[PDB]
Amino acid sequence: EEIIWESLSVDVGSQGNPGIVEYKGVDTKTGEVLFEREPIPIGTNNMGEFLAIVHGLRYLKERNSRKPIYSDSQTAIKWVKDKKAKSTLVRNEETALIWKLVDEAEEWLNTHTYETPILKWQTDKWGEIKADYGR
RNA sequence: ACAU
DNA sequence: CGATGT
Ligand SMILES: [K+]
Ligand SMILES: [Mg+2]
Ligand SMILES: [Mg+2]
Repeated sequence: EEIIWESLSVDVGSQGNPGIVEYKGVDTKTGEVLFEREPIPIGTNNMGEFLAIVHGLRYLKERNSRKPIYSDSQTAIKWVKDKKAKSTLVRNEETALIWKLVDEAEEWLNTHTYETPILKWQTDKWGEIKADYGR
C-alpha cells in the first residue's frame, strides 16, 4: 500500500542475461548509493538480484540497522527466504566466480540470523525501484 | 500467468 | 526480439 521510505532498495544490472552482472543498494528516501559490487563477468539476473539482497542483509546487520530491504525480484525474495538460490546457470570454469559468490551467500545465510523484512517493491504502482540501473 |  | 525464474 504505502512505500516504507526508511528502507534500503537493491537492484541488479547486467550486460546480457547471462552476462556481466553488477548490483547496488541505495537509500530509498534519498537515492544515496550505499554499496556497489564490482561487475562479475558472467552471471544471471536472478543470481545478481539474490546477491544484492544478501549483501543488503549483511550491510544492515553490520550497522545494527533494522530497516527493511526492497527488491523487485519475486525470484530472489523467495531464494533468500529458502536460503537456496535455485539457478539454472551451468557450473563451469567461466561461471565459477558468480557461483562462488552465490555459494558463499547461501553459507552466510546458513550461519547468521536477521530480522530484516524483505519486501516486494511494487513496480506497477510505484515506478522503478530506486536502485534501478536505468537500462 | 506473474516477477525480472 | 532474447534470457532468467516461480
Ligand atoms: K535497468
Ligand atoms: Mg530488479
Ligand atoms: Mg532494474
